Amino acid sequence: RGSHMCDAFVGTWKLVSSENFDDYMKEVGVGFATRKVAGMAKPNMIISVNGDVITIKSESTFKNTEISFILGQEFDEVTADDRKVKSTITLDGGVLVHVQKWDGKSTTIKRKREDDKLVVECVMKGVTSTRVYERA
Ligand SMILES: O=C(O)CCCCNS(=O)(=O)c1ccc(Br)c2ccccc12
Repeated sequence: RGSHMCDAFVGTWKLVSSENFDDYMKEVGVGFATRKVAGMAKPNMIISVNGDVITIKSESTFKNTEISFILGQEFDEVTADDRKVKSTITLDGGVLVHVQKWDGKSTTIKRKREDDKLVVECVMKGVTSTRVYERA
């Protein structure tokens, strides 16, 4: 295959800043101990594309996770904080939009390229967290 617009996400990324993530996790329903340990994590994210399949891997001292998916096609995800969710990821004008649904709740995670950074915006109801990754 030739290039895909999704190739702009491809690579190895490291978390350099996090804002409001504790309050985001609170809104999501994450328990005290998990929030404290998860909040300390400075994960590496490795994104790759192979045909129609996109893979996002996260490695940290908190948890190692991996999801593989096709855009617009719902899949089962066990999140880092051990929620069992139904996830659908789509592209909207260059932005990967990831919706997680569980227990009648919903949260949206947007991943976008901004300058040389990968910016992750997590929203749960009225609460937004911004996490910024740089190339590793
Ligand atoms: O990848 C990031 O740095 C942003 C976090 C994405 C949030 N959704 S998640 O289920 O993949 C997730 C990923 C990583 C951590 Br640490 C989480 C902690 C609490 C709740 C969710 C967490």
